[PDB]
Formats: sequence, structure tokens, C-alpha cells
Amino acid sequence: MVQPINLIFRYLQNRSRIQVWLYEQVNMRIEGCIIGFDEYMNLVLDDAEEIHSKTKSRKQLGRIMLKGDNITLLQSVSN
Amino acid sequence: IGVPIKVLHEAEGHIVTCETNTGEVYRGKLIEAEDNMNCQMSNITVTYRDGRVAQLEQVYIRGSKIRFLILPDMLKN
Amino acid sequence: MEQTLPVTVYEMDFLADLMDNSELIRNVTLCGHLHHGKTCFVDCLIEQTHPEIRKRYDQDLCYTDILFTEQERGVGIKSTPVTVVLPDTKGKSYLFNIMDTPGHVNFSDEVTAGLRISDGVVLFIDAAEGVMLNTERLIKHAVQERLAVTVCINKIDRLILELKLPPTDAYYKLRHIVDEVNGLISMYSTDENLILSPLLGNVCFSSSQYSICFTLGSFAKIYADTFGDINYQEFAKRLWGDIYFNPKTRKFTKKAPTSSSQRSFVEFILEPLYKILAQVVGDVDTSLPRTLDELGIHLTKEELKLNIRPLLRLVCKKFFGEFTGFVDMCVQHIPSPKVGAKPKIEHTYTGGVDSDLGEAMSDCDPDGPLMCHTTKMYSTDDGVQFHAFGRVLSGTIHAGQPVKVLGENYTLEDEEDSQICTVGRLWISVARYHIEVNRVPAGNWVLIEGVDQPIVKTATITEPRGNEEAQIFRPLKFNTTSVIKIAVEPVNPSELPKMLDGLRKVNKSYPSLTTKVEESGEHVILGTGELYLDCVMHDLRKMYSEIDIKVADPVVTFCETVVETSSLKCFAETPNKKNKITMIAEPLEKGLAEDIENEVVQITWNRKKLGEFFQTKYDWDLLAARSIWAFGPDATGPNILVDDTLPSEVDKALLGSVKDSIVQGFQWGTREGPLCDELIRNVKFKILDAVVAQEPLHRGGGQIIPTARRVVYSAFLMATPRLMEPYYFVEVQAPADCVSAVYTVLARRRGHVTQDAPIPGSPLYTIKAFIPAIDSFGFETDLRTHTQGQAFSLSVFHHWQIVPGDPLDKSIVIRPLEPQPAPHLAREFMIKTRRRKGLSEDVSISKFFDDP
Amino acid sequence: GKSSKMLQHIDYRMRCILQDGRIFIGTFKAFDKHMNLILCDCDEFRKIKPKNSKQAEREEKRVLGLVLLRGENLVSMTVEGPPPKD
Amino acid sequence: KAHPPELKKFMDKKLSLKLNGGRHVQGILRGFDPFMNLVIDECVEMATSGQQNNIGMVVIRGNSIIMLEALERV
RNA sequence: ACUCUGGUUUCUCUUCAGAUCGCAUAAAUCUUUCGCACUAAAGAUUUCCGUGGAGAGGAACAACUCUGAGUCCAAUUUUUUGAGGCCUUGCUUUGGCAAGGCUA
Repeated sequence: MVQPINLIFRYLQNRSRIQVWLYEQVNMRIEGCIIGFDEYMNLVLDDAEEIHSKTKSRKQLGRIMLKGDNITLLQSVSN
Repeated sequence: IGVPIKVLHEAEGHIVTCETNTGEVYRGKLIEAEDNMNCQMSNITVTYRDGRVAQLEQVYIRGSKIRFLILPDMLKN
Repeated sequence: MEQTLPVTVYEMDFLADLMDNSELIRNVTLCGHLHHGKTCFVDCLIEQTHPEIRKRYDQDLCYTDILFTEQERGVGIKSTPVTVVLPDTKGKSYLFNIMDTPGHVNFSDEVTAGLRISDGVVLFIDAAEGVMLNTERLIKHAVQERLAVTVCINKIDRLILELKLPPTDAYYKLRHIVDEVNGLISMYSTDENLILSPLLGNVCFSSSQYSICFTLGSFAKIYADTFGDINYQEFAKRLWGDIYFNPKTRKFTKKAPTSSSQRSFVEFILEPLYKILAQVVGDVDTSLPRTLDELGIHLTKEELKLNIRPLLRLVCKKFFGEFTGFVDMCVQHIPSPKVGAKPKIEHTYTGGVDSDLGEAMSDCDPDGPLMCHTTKMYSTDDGVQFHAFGRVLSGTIHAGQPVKVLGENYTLEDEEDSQICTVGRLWISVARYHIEVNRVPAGNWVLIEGVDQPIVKTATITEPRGNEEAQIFRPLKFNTTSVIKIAVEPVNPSELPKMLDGLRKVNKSYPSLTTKVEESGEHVILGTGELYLDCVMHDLRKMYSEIDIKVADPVVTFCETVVETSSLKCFAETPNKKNKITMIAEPLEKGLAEDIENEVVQITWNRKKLGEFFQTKYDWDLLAARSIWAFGPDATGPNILVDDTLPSEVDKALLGSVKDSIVQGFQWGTREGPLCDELIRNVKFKILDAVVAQEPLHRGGGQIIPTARRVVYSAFLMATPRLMEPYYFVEVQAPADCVSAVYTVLARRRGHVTQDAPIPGSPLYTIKAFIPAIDSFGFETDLRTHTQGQAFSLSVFHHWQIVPGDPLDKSIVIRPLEPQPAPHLAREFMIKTRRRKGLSEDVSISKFFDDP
Repeated sequence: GKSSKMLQHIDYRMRCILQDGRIFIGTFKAFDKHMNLILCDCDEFRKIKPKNSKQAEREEKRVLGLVLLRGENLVSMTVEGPPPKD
Repeated sequence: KAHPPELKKFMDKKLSLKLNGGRHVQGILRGFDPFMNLVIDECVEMATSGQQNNIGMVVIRGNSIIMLEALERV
């Protein structure tokens, strides 16, 4: 039984680049290496970049704080 | 305990329909009616907003996207 | 419909609405041992669902057990159906069809009638007495009928107010009971999927006297209600099974801390129950209000003035509330008619699931072909008309609808045992009142009216002008065998017809009753015991025929057998002087007849598997294992017919032409028997030779059937014949001191005591014995009177054992009225029965031969 | 304090307009703290509420039976009349 | 109170999930949480154009969870 | 959590009472039954021993225990918002309505 919070903690401890999809907005998602998470789903992503699938553009913002209400799904990425 | 959650739990074992917020209406046997509005049915016929209908061997809709539910009124009287 | 009905918590429209949905219906049979609380449990449920019905402070009201004889005796006699709407733990109301069966072993047949139309079994076990004889018998019968099984451990208060056991010892007693039930189930069922344990919710702990009904889930929900933050399912998972609780870490661990802490069950469940009961019974006036406040129960001044037993009942009703644990147990584990239809069709329907109509019934769809199946016949108060009670397996029965009713002899090839009848009315059968309804969908119990005429025991209701391939359901296989035989006549022969009518009626009221007329014009009733026949005769005298009836003393039905092969190869020709059949008779191997009776072998199997079984289990020759023709008189009859005719001497094709006639003659001869017209048991018949006339008109029909019976009789007689008494198994629940006295009683009635083990956790002993049925008359009364009523016994048919004497001994002199000594008891049992049947004074070994 | 505002419309036929724009007219036989309503004999109409309609009074009317209106999509409610005897 | 979703029968079984914004995924449920956060092992998100992209095991929140459909026998 | 009835004890009268009116048990009369009726059964009536229910009246001291009635929750799953803006088609009650594709 692998829970989602334990998988999110393992992905934060591994430092791998994960991509989070926006809730109610699938045209643009975020990607980066999350250093830690909070109890309200807020995570601290290092080297965060907003990738829009409609235009094929990437805008980097640096150290960002992602709220748990805006992110709907989170997956793993190689880059 | 609410009257609607008690009516949803008492509606298990019979045929009922549930329409979500996106217009998807799944009709079938209410296998599991949780207190959080989670409706799990087995062999439910799901009709979307476009009009196409399909059959699922086991469907489970969460309570966050629940719009309305129509069950039999014979148990209320 | 619209009619006057008692005030109930739910509404009749809701009850009718639940019937349409077959996923919310539970067909449940509450079975168990005598006086284990089933009827009181049903009464508690009725009180819960009927606000106006209240149990008397002194007399335990019984909503079921409505008969006058049941009320006077205090022993359940007939199964009572009750249809209610019960709320679950989550609050979801389920439709429950509960068949309250009698606990007495003599009426075990009644339970069988309640097991054919049910999907689940709830076995009630006394927490003090534990597992008894009827509980074991009902477990075997239920798991052999392919039914889901759950357990209600009733009368837990006896562990607190009678035995005064410590809570850990009470837990040990309950665990031992559960383990013993699990062992019995595993012994009677090859599959180990249906392990019973209160962790799985299969087991509920109850006290119907004080309305203390709870399972682990329900009582964990009580904890959840008093403390919201706890989830009841995981807590119920942690409550049972030697899992200790650490309050320093608030965690449940298999390792016991402090070496003195009690289990989770004892700490959280048993100890609070003990505290409640002790506070009510011991510290009422001084310390009851504080504990009542701690539990949130508030009682009025008039309610606190009650006696201790009513106060316990009230307090435990307020605490535990509704019997939601029972509903959970019967919802999660007992299949609905939708789910459980397939096993029922595969087990009971004669055509099998593979048939088209079997597939139709597997769905239990209300809008299908009508395939109702009634197994009970309930007489009205006036006793003139009968209502056929049973479940609807497919389609929907409507009031005022033409119906084809199929009897037990109805077959596709011979449809004569079928009658077109018009249904009069339909009732949903609650115990003391009936809810008239217009229709009943599939998966529900119904009292069909107007179909009682063409049926005696079992019916197959279907719709006419359809279901041309419909077959009947298998007739009720009964747990025990009806043995005790009584002759019945009227005081005034002028009113003979009335009694005859009464006989018919009792034949309908009692599923296992057998009423016939012998060759001497003597009306014969077969029952399972003296209490069973007492109830039968009370019904025959008061309910059905109001005439005075003389009853002969009770005698048992003996069996006939052989102990060694026939001296010479017996033979018989047809009256045509052709078709010579030469046979011999030999006894069967040990346990072979038991294998045949217990369905271990079936003639319906193919030749390959039957031959393989007879070759490996009993080491028969391949030719001998493949030449077997039929099993005894009936299907799976204790006797065996084989032909040893080598193909060189007899044409197998020609013999197969007369095979049906020879098998019919064999079955008839084994059913009748030549000693005293009694069933021939455990005899192997070998056809040594068979001449057959080539022309069809000189064989078959009335030529070869009587010839086969004659040659069977000769082969049986030349082989050394013997009689089998029926031996009953007796379980006596007696105090420790009385055990010795019990032996004394069984000393006077040829009783052999097999075991005298004590009851763990109880101050009593269970003396098991094997008493002859013919000597069992008054044994129960003798034992109870000799021991001042402290010892109670229940006798049930166990086996057939050879009578010590030799029936064919003309040298024995028998005085007309004297208890004969053992060495010639059989000689007494053969001639006297021969006089009761109306046959000749004695039978000669060459009576059926051809030389004389 | 009293809480009779929810019990005054209980058992009577009320017509409630949800957040999606549909109008459900049925006997309000069940309520809750989350605003979840139970409509026995409930009919859902999405075209318009028929109030003295000269051309038509029932457009896109669907009968459900025992309808369960969720309180999350509730917007407003209106009283139509008293309930029947049956 | 605070009960999790009914994911014991659907756990370890390949089923499809519907996420908000018209998202569709298919994978094996490796577990769930009390806030509707489930683990999808071997997840393959089906795009609107018809092609499916395998993203592996991911964490799906319970806020945007539309409905789950079991693709196997429960 | 604040207000208002219903109080208890005892005496007497009336009426109902198939309720084990009574967790006890008598007498009388008549009929019936076989002996040949304290030493005997059945059926019925009645009278005594004395109760319960309801009502009424009297007087004794208690007046709100009880029975009731009237009277701490912003971060998923409902009530502290993915909320608003663009285009096309049928009618325009020329306000906009119904559906779909979007941007957020």
C-alpha cells in the first residue's frame, strides 16, 4: 500500500524533476525539483518552470511555492 | 448524520441514477454509498452530455463532483 | 393493498418498495439448538420495529410460536416466517425474510423446510451450554445445502449473571465456542473459505433476554458515537483475537504489556458489559445514576423503579439501541437473492443451471418466467384451507392469476402430476399478522392461496402456456429419518372420513410426516420422536379432525438385511415359463451403504467415474465396478444391483431390453422386503444368469417385474436374513453428580454410553449414548423423573444395527404379552410386525421359489 | 434558536433553482445542515418555470421520483404549495 | 470521522480515472490517502488527440477527481 | 442555559373491572354422575373474605425533583469560490436566452 503522501515525500527527498498539472487548467503546468512539502499540499519547488502545452513555451521563475489547491495531478519526469 | 446520506445509504441494493456536475449520468445498482457522497456502482450505464452511452463493469464517482441523484421513492413511504 | 395493520416504525409502502429491489433482500433462517433464544431474538427485532408491541415484565413475549401447542409446551414446533425492514449500521434499511425454525431435534425437518427457501443461516449458540447436538446437525445440514453460515452467540448474560465467570474466562469460553464451530464447519466442508470469526463480522454476541445484541463493528460504532475521532471499522478489526492495548502509546500490539493487561475484547467490550450488568444488578439504588450518566442513558423515575430484569432490558436497549450488528452480519456475509440465486439453482433445481430456465432463474429477475417454489403449508385458524408458503425464484406471482402447480412426481415425460389452479390471494407473512399484497416479485417469500389442493409436501409454481421445459425442484432432503410408527384409528368408525381428512391435513402440515394404510387397513403415521408424534396427534385431534382417535402404542420401523451369501443360486421364471433370472445376494462392505446414502456415490455419474470409485475405494473388480445397475429402492438406495452374467452366456443387448423391468423389480423388492414388508438394507444383489425371450411381447411389463421381485426375495431369504433396529443417538446435559445416575437409566434400556465429557466453562456434562429406538419410548421421561428433572436428553436417529436374534427361528416360543429376552428379540420383532402389516403368520425360505 | 424556517417548508411542494440553472419542483421531504434537499415527486425543468404560460407551461420537464439535490450546487429555493394527504 | 475513500477493492487493479480539465488516466491503484490522494502505478494519460503518454506512478489529488472506472474484475 | 401545569399523604362516596380482579382461597344452593356423599367428582348460580381502574367530595402539608410543555466549523468531500472575459448558430421579449469551441 503506497500512499500518495509517502510517494510525494520520496520524490521530494530524491530531488527528481517532477511535473504538476494545474487543477481546471490543463493548457499550462509546472515542472521542477521540489525540495519539500507542507500539510496543506503546498510544496517548495526549486528551479520551477511553467510549461504551456498550447504555445510550447517555458518560463522559469526560480524558487516557487505551489499551493495544494491549484495542483490537481503530479507525475515524474526524466529531465 | 444527515437525511440525504441516510437516504443514499438506504438506497443501496436497488437501481438508482446519479448525474454529476459535467452532465454524466450513471444509472445502476448502488453498490457503495459512502457518507462523503462517493457512489460506487457495478455494471452501471453512463451517459455523457454528448448523448453517447456506455456500460462499465465497476464505476466509482467521488462526492466532490456530485450534482444530483434519483433513487426510488417507494422506500420513503 | 389497503388494509388494517399494526403501527410500525417504517411504512408498508417502503416494505413493498424494498421487495422490488433484489439487492436489498436477505433470506435468513434463524436455526440452532432447543431453547437457545432464536424466538426471543425475533421478538426483540419485532419490538424494535413495532413500537406498540412490548414484552411483558414477567413473561417473555414470543411473537413467533403462535400455535396453542407451542405456547403451552414452550417449545417451537413450526417454522414462523417474518418479513421486516431493519436498519443497518450506516442507517440503510434492508428487507429481511427471517424463518424462525424450531430448535428441537425432532422437528429438524421443519428447519429443512426453512433451508430450501433461504440463502443464509444464522446459528444461535448458547454462551453457557455451547455447541450442542442440534447445532452440529444444523451446521452439517446447512453447509451441505450450500448456504452461507453466520453465528449468534446468544445468552452472553449467562456468563455474567449465572456462571459469574471472570471477563477473561468469558472471552476464553466465547473463543472456544467459535473454535469448535469452525472445526465442525471445516469437518463438514472441504472448502476453508468460510472461516467464522468475529473479526470478519461472521459472529455476533447477543442476549435476547436483555436485548444485548452487538458485533465488533456495531460496538466500535458505539465508541465512534461517544468519541467522534475514532474510525469504527479499524477499531473493530483490532477489538478481537488476543491483541493487547497499550495506553502509553495508544496502540494495539500482539505482545502483552505489563504481563497483566487484558485483551482488546476484554478491556473494551467484555469489561464494560460486566460493569453495566453488575451496576444494574448489584448497585442499582446506590450507584446506578452515575454509571447511567457516564453512558449517556437517562431513565425516568418510573423507569428506575422497575425490577432488575426489566431494568436490565431497558438499560441495554437504551445503550446498544437497534440490532444493527445482526443486520451487518447478515448483509455482508449472507448473499442477496440476486447474488445467491446461482448456488440455489445448482443445488435444488432438477434441470441444473446449464438449462435455459436455470440460466433464467440465475438472474432472479422480477420480469421473467414464474418459478415460485413453496416448501411449507400453513393452515388457517379454522383449519379448513392451507396456504402454500415459499420463495419466488423468478418472474412475479400475481393475485388472481392462473398458475400451473407441479407436484413431486411431475416430469417432462409424465406431466400428470400438475394442476392448473387460480391463485386466490398473496400475503407477506409476518408472524402474527399478514400484509395482503397484489404481487410479489422474484426473491421474496409469499403465502400463495388456492394452490394447496394439488400439493402434499413440495410444490413448483410456474405459469401456464409457457415454460414447456420447466422441471420441479428437488424434494426436501431431510436431516433425520422418520422411524417411530404409530397406528391410528377412530373411536367411532362412523366418523372415519373426518380422521382421513385430518390425516391429509397433517400430511401437509409436517414436511417429514408419512401417513399410509397397510395391507390390514391400519392407518400408519411415521414420526421422528415422541414429542413430534405428540404434537402431530394434538393437531390431528383438535385442529383438523375434531373426533376422538385411538392411538396404538409406538413401535419402530425395522430394516431387513443379510449377513452372508445365499446358500444356492436362487432363480425364478416368468409366468410365461420363460425369462429365467438367477441371482444371489450378499452383504455390502462396511460403510458402502453409508457412502450411498450420503450422496458420496450417485448412479447419475458416468460409468467411468463410478467404476473408478468402486475399484479404488472398495477394491472391486473392473467388471464388477462397471456392471452396477441401480442403487437400492430409491435414488441412492442402500442396496446395489449388479449383473455378473458373462457376455458369452447372455447377450448384453438383450438383457438391456429388460434392464428397466429388472431394475424396477429390484427397487420394488428392496422397498418391500420379504421378512416383514420392510426396507431391505445393505444387501448386494448379483444377477448370475438371465435368459430373455427374444420376442418383445413375451417379456417386459407385468411378467418380469414380479419375477424380479420373487427372485430378489428368494436370494434375500436363502442368504441368512437379519433385522436392523434403528439406534438413536442421545445427548444428555446433566449435572456432574447426575452423570452416574444417567448410566443407570441407560442400563435398563440397552443403552451404551459412548462418552461423558464435561462442558468446558460450564458445571454440566454431556453424556452421549446410543439407545435402541424401540427402547427409547419414555427414556426421556424416565431420565428426567429419576434425576429430579436436572438431566435432559435429546434423541435423534443415528443408524441401523442388527437385532441380536435370528428372525427365521421357528423354535422360539413367544408369549403374547411378555418382554422377550435379547437372544430372540428379532424373532419377536419379525412375527409381530408381520401381524401388524397383515401378512401371514410366518414366512418360509422356499415360499417364493419355483420347486414348491 | 428556533430553526423552524427549514421545517416550515418541509413536507410541502417547493420549486428550487439550482446553480446550474435547472428548476426542481417537488415535495421537500428531507433537509440537512449542508443544504442537501430531498424531493419526493420532483420534476426538473430547464427551459423556464411555468407561471401562467400562454404558449406552454411545461418545457423540458423530467420526472425523477426521489431526487436528491446536493447542497453544494444550491442557489435559491421557492415555495410552491402544501403537500398532499397521501 | 475522517474515513478514506473506497479504494481497497480497486487497489492493485488496472482502472481509469477522470481528472478535472477533461483529463483521463489509466493505471494500477497502489494506495490511497484520506484527502483523496491516490497513487497510480504505471499511469498512462490519454490525450484529447488520441495518443497516450505513459508517465509512470503519480499522485492524484482528490479535489479534481471526477470518477474512477474499474477495468478489471473486482 | 430562563418560564407553566401535572404534587404527595389520608378519609369517604359512586362506577367499571375475566385481571393470577386474589403469585391466596372458603361457604351455601341446584342440577348431573356413578356409589348405597365430610371422608366425591362435574356443571351452574349466589353470598362472604379484599383488591385493582376511573371519577367525585372532604382535609393534611408540599409547592417545581421528575413527566414534560412554553424556550466551539476560512486551505480537497457540501457554507468563506476556478470565481470571470471571447466567438458562432436559432429566436431576437434587440435585455439577452439555448448549445458548442475557447482564454483563464
